[PDB]
Amino acid sequence: NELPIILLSPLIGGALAWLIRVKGIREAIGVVSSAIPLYFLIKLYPALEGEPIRYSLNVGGFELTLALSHISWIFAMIAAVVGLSAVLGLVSTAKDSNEWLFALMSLAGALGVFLANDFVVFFLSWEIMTFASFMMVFKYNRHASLKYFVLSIAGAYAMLLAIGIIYAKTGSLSFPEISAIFRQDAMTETLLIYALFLVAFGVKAGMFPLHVWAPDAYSETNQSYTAMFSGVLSKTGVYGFFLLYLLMYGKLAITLGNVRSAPTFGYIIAFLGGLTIMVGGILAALQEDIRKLFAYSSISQIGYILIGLGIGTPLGIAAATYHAISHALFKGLFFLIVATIIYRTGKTEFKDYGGLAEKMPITFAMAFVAILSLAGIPPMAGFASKWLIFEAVISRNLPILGAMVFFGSAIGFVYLIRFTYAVWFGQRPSDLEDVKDAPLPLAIGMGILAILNVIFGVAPGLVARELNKLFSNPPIGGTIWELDLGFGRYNGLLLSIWLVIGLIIAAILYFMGAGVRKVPVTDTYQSGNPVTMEYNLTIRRNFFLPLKEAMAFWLKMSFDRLYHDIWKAIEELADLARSYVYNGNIQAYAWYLAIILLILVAM
Amino acid sequence: MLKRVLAILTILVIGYWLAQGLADVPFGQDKMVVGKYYLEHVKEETGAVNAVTAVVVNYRGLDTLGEVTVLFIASTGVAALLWKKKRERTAKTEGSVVLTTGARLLFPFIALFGMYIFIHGHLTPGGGFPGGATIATAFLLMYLAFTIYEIPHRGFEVTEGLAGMGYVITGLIGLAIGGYFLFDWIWQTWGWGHENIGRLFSGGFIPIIYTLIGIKVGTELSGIVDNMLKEE
Amino acid sequence: SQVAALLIALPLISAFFVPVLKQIGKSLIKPFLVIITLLQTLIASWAFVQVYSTGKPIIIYAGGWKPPIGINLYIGHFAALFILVIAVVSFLMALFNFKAVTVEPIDKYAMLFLLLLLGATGMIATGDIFNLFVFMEITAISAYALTAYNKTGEAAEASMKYIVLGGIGSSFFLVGVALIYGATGTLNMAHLAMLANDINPTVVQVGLALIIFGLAVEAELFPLNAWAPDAYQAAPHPITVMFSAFVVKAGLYAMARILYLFKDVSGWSSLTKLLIAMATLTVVFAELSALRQKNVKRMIAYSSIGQVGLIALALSLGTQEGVSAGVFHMLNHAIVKTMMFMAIGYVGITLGGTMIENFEGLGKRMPLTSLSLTIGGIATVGVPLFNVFWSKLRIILAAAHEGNLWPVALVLFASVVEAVYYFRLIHTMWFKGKSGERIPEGAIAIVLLLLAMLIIVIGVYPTPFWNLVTKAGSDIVEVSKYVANVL
Repeated sequence: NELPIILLSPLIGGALAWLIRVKGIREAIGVVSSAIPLYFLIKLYPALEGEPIRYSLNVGGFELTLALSHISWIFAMIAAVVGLSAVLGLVSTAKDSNEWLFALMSLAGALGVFLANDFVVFFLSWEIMTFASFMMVFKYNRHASLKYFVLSIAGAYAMLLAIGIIYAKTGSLSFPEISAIFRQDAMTETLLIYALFLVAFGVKAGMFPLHVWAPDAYSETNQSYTAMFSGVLSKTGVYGFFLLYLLMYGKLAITLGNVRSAPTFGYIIAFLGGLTIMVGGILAALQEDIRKLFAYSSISQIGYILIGLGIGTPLGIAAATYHAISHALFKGLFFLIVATIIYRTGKTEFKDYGGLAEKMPITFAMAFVAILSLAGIPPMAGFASKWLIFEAVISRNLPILGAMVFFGSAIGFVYLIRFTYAVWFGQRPSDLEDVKDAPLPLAIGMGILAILNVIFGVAPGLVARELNKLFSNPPIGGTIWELDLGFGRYNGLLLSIWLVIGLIIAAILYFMGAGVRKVPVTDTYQSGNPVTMEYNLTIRRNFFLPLKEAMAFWLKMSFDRLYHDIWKAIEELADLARSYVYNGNIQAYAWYLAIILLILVAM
Repeated sequence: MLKRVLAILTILVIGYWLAQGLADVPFGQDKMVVGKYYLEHVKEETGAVNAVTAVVVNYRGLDTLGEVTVLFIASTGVAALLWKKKRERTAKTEGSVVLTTGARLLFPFIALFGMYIFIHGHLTPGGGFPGGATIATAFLLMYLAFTIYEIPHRGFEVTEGLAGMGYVITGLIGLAIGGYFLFDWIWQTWGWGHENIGRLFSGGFIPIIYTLIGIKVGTELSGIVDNMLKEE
Repeated sequence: SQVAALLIALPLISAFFVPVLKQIGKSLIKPFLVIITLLQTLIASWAFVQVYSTGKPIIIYAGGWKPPIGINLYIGHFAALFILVIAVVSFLMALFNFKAVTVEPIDKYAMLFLLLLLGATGMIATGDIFNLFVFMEITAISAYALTAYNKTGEAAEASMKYIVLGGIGSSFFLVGVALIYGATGTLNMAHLAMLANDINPTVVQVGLALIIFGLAVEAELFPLNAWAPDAYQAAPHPITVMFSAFVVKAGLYAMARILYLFKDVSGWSSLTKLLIAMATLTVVFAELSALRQKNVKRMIAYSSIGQVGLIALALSLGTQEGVSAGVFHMLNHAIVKTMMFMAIGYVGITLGGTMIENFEGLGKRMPLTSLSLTIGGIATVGVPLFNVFWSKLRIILAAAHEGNLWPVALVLFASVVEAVYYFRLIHTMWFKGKSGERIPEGAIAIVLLLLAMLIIVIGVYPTPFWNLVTKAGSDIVEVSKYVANVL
């Protein structure tokens, strides 16, 4: 009826934008093919309070019970808006017609995992999503692409192994009733299920054992595509771990005794998440590239969600989903703004551009919202999200884990200062005089994500009251403006207006005239000396050499080296089994036949 | 010494496994659970008092058909594996003259006798295949005692396919009623049928199918040795 | 009705009429093959719509002798489907080989091809264990003669190891037939399965083990396979399809037929626990020996063995939820491996050879034939909403209730490795080209692509085709409704 149309609509949008390459209409009717799921989700938003919406479509003999819960709609709503804000910025920066076939197939994977209430719709949509993202990044630098594909197929297919075991041991396949039978045995084969499920969703997260696809797949690609590659294609790991909590929480806590007030499987996933925020922030520093810096950013904020959705059965999910919405909502804007600055200008490396914030002030202001949306700024959603994650830590006391996530907020602050310095301030080189402003279709996505950010940050609020009620009976007594925690408040009305009053009183002490004469940049301090235009005065080379030389022992042990070692070992074993078993010796195959006949003797 | 002795060990355990697996019966009587029906209903259901010629062409009727399929595929396989458009003999190195004249006069003595084998699958054992193979032997005697003896190929494999067609046209005109139904002794289709039951009026349907299959397998191996005795 | 018994007789009469017209000229030799396999699709479609009309198979009799004393062709719900798909694949081969194999004496190649089609409709219609052996030897000597038909040294030896291995396997198979007959005394599988529960527990074990053994050698699992990624590498390009599409499926079905004909005896459980292990040992070795592979025909030859090994994985595990889904792989992998050896064949006949150095650069140089190899290589790992994705999901879910998590983590390991050697191939043909030579090839630009649109429709609509294999699993799942639909 009204539910399956939104799952075929980005698939049909990927389908339709392959034949229609006759005119300039592959942009227009192609982008509104992915713009109807917002109109269909908000049309079915008031029917969530009514008894739930489902559908079966028995296809392939399976069940495929799609159903939309109170929180799966929330992830699907950010799926629609982030997948929109990239795709109307994707009407440029394509230079081909073979883009819309996969970037719209990925959004139908994204709406599929979120609207997955069975499993045979879950793994199908997950595999479609993995393929579409791979084939998007499968245009250049094959070695970067195939590494992501092998890892994410290993995650998808280890999930197929785990679903094989949980379909064997129970007998039934249906995902709504399989939580009931885990309640039935809630009162030695299940420590494998959790660990294999964690590896199955450590491939689409920033988990420190397995995150090596991130500095390559979030690296070189269509950059306007990438706003959904972190904004919805990394939320699928978050929704995977949350679906694991919807499957069992108590059955995994009895077989695994708690190390502290936090459960030990939640402690393990949150400890790997805290290591993730550490390594993601630290590797975001010494990463001279415009997108390889942002790969570590995108997996830095995943560990926040996997710390909040680790420890704590009340308010832990209720704070981690909040940061999930917040982080994906602004990181869509960050990848949009980095796609704009990589399209309007030329090359990629930091030693190409600097001081490019006056030729495009729409870009500068829109990502000044996003700079405020990161690392904690009280009018914006960044501070609300980080504060909720820090609120979930102190309840069910954890001192060792609170340090690394707080260090993660510091190192989240640090790299953004590294980004906005040698890309946006300083002098400009003399090859950026041939540049223009931001185009309109990326700017609509920038404005959409900015107004959604400012209604997200100054008042949580609407989404907090949405995820509070009808799901895990209220931990927070929130209202339209305050948040009303059990022991904190976090107002948003009388925290932003004291900023804008404090900025007025700060402007009173500045806006006083008395000569505000502008000066050029090429004439500057330089220890009281003449400085010409051909002096590289803004620093653009690694920016963090004492930071690299402080932990010069910790960076000698990478994981990029180990996985290439283990794959080269498998690949040379592939050359080994080729020459051993498969000989030209006919009598070798006769001996193989005599050996297996001897096994048939042995019975 | 490692390979031979180790093979003797494994092949001794294979033979011991088969010999322990051969503990069914020490050559006893109790074997026919369906095989008694083949014997007690062979004198009145086909016509051939022979046991084996009625079971393999009438009862297991699609098994001499797979057999001639296998022999024809051996002919066309060796002919496809050896094809040079020249096809000359080796050096021909004559050697004797009581051999050429020896296989000269002896060539119709086997040609008379090989036909006698496949026409008689009624009181004599065998069938079409020993007679066809010794017709090929007579072809080999004239082929290994002369300096050329190239039977003309254009006009040789025509009758081989014609004889295989003659088998299958008895299956296809046998499809005028039912699966096989013999077309020859149970209904007066082209001639009579079931005169007595001896070697008279040729029993039922089994002799003419053996003339045709014996003609097919007669030109079978002769073609194989023909295109394998051809150098550049 | 026995009017549909022309699945064997019509290829037979046409293969005995083609050396009759080989001296009548040169023109109507190769066009004699296309009209007959079109008639083969017609006589297959008759049986296909007659089998799925009712719930009863056609007990094609071997004359006026009711089974078990005669031969019965139990053309079940399985058999009409597979005779149909081999008819349509052979008709796709006959309209391919008309202008792609004329280098060598096609004067006698047509009868060799059509006798392989005879062994096809004989092997997946057989009721007698004798007829099972005889039709398998027809297919075997067909393959002996036709993988050797290039005469180039490397292709001459490519048959040799197969002829000596298929000779030793057919030898062992006749010993196993002699032992099963040695206990029972009967041959027809209708009268065999009702009898083989208390014949002898120590005689049926060696006979069944050697029958499964000798029927496995002509097919492929682990020991008796390495002739096959020597046969696909060195053969005429159309028969590489008809071997990789068909001959693996008949062997794997007739192995999994007769294995589910004795599902009551002791020692059978260890036999299927061996067959699981050897099938898992062949999804790993075959689909990992293609990783450092240079010749691209070999790079697909190893892939076709690894797809049939996971067919063996679910064809002998349990009884259901995967045998009826194991057939869902056999009627599906034949189509996608028809696509593979079309594109490799068209490259090897247009450019020349199958080395990567003369395979590199087909994005702009070749037309959408390269897109057919693309959309085929996508569908072996089964990534999008495609058909091998549906089927491999059905097989991995089949390995749950019995033989779990070790015979999963090797077949499902291989699809991680098979993910590597396809996108090391699709990358070096689409995004490495640097060569704009147009080289028009619009004779298969539609026909392979209508085949390529046949895997896009089953990819979105499996439930019009998955309902077939539910009623087509009923020939292998059980014995009682099989036997009672014979006697």
